[PDB]
Amino acid sequence: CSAGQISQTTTQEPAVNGVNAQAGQVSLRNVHLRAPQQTDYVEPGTTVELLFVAANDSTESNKLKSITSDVGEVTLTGDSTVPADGVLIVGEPDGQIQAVENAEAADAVTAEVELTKPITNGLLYDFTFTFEDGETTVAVPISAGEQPRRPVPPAGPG
Amino acid sequence: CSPPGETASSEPGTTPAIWTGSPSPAAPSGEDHGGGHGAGAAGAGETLTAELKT
Amino acid sequence: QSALLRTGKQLFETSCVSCHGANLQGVPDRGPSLIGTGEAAVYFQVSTGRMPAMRGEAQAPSKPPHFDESQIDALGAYVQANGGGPTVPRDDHGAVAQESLIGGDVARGGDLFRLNCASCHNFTGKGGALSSGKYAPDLGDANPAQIYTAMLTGPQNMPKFSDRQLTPDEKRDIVAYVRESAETPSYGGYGLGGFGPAPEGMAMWIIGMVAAIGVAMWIGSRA
Ligand SMILES: CC(C)=CCC/C(C)=C/CC/C(C)=C/CC/C(C)=C/CC/C(C)=C/CC/C(C)=C/CC/C(C)=C/CC/C(C)=C/CC/C(C)=C/CC1=C(C)C(=O)c2ccccc2C1=O
Ligand SMILES: CCCCCCCCCCCCCCCC(=O)O[C@H](COC(=O)CCCCCCC[C@@H](C)CCCCCCCCC)COP(=O)(O)O[C@H]1[C@H](O)[C@H](O)[C@H](O)[C@@H](O)[C@@H]1O
Ligand code: HEC
Ligand code: HEC
Ligand SMILES: CCCCCCCCCCCCCCCC(=O)OC[C@H](C)OC(=O)CCCCCCCC[C@@H](C)CCCCCCCC
Ligand SMILES: *C(=O)CCCCCCCCCCCCCCC
Repeated sequence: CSAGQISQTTTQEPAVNGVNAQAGQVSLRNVHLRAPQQTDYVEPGTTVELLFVAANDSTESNKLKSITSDVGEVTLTGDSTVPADGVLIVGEPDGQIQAVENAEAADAVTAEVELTKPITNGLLYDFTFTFEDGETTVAVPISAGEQPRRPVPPAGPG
Repeated sequence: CSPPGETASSEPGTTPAIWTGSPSPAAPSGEDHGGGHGAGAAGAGETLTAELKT
Repeated sequence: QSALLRTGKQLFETSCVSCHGANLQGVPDRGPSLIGTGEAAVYFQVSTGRMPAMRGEAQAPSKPPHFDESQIDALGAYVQANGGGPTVPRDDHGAVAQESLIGGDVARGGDLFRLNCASCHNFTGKGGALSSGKYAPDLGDANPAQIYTAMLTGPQNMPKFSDRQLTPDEKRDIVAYVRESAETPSYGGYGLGGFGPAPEGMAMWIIGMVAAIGVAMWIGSRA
């Protein structure tokens, strides 16, 4: 009776770095920050990108995506009202394929944030995604999409 | 019985500060030499850089 | 590719939209969202066959794949385009790499396997048990691409080994060790499975002890 109403397989989040925020009609999937850090912190004043996918649940739509801004002044370049029983893919997560030579509306709604606050990988930073339906804090992580190991200096025994 | 100390739900906590390791004291006093030089002054050593900007 | 994306979408729409809802978002309490899973996850999971899954239980078992390599690639490309994420390795031609994933070093691969893989699988990649109905399966069926993608995307209750955590060279070494341990003949006779104490004790008690008792019954006289 591992197959009962509470089963391990069904109640599993995706094995992805981005968090999931189902609150609100539009569901946020694989929401993370591309913020390549060269040191302990990503210093304020540097622009890091905000990846996620906004999937519409209802066909009756919530395609506004008004502000979705928090501490950092997230700006949505190439903003569009995409979600209509479909996906709004703000950016290009590492490994993303354009899927066609051309493109629609230039960039596909790329979200970029001027930090105004140090951030580091491993921490969770709250972002308030607000559609016309409602607002939800998501606690976005920092994800190193596909970058390999940065060479750490060799150690001199002492 | 159960372990005396467990289950502290309250006090959510805080993010650890950036670690600032203290230098090794006389115990592990060994450290890398910063550069040997004559140093006929207060001391500069065998290491000195500079950036000429515009 | 356009046609590859279209084929992946058509397969997705008539295979999994009931549990990975259309738009790749996950159906609450039926399946996780596939945004960000990537092409490697799709390749491993569908090729091992786990994904045409017909039950929600402790663990999704392996099974014959429901799609051929071309359809696996189509589904993987569709999922990668929708979400974007890790990609399965490929060789010079374009096919999923099998021999290229055999790392040169096998001692290093074995050390890494013992530190990370044997934790649950086995000393030599036989299966292992887990908490509640789960289990780490035997690795002898997996091919190098399947092992590499299994590490790349933690399939289920398995830690996700990123390239940063296990550089592709380390993963190639682990793949080499897995294949070598799986394809290596047991020196010293029939390795009874791969578990020493339990299969060895059963074989003692059944083969050696029944032989000894039967010989004793032959020699002696019932009374
Ligand atoms: C703590 C504890 C014992 C918990 C319960 C776990 C347990 C032993 C459960 C039973 C295992 C079984 C019998 C599973 C099949 C499903 C099941 C329960 C069916 C109903 C049982 C039933 C009433 C059937 C009708 C008649 C009946 C009693 C049939 C029993 C059938 C069997 C399996 C008989 C032989 C007993 C047997 C092999 C038990 C498993 C125990 C061990 C330690 C096997 C060792 C062993 C292993 C594990 C290898 O992998 C291996 C690989 C390569 C070479 C050799 C071996 C080897 O010897
Ligand atoms: C009486 C004295 C005689 C003793 C038996 C001696 C037999 C000698 C055999 C010949 C020489 C040694 C061959 C060694 C080559 C070799 O090892 O043999 C394997 C086979 O293995 C199996 O499957 C088992 C096949 C079934 C036949 C053997 C069964 C004998 C058992 C019953 C003896 C013990 C008694 C226990 C009693 C049980 C009842 C208790 C109530 C075959 O390869 P494979 O099958 O592919 O192994 C997989 C890797 O590949 C793959 O990666 C790996 O991942 C694995 O999957 C691995 O299995
Ligand atoms: C218990 C933690 C765990 C560790 C750590 C782990 N595995 Fe796994 N592994 C599993 C589980 C559980 C599965 C089954 C996943 C599924 O069926 O969806 C699995 C699946 C696999 C498979 C698929 C085999 C098949 O035929 O489907 C391979 C190959 C594999 N693991 C090898 C590895 C490698 C290589 C590593 C690198 C160290 C590793 N394991 C580390 C638990 C683990
Ligand atoms: C409920 C039946 C079921 C169907 C049918 C199904 N999936 Fe899934 N899927 C799941 C479950 C449950 C998980 C997570 C647990 C697991 O994988 O065992 C999952 C996870 C996945 C993963 C891995 C996610 C991760 O984070 O590693 C991929 C890739 C995937 N599904 C793709 C597919 C594809 C492609 C198909 C159709 C070819 C499909 N699934 C059909 C239920 C299903
Ligand atoms: C006192 C000893 C005698 C028994 C006394 C009366 C014993 C009376 C036993 C009532 C049992 C009531 C169970 C209530 C279920 C529950 O609420 O929990 C749900 C759980 C989550 O579901 C499960 O996980 C599995 C549940 C199914 C059990 C399959 C057992 C099959 C047995 C076979 C393996 C054959 C064994 C051979 C057995 C051979 C015996 C044949 C009779
Ligand atoms: C998951 O591991 C099993 C799910 C099965 C749940 C329903 C069980 C029905 C009852 C079966 C009766 C068994 C025999 C009773 C002996 C007295």
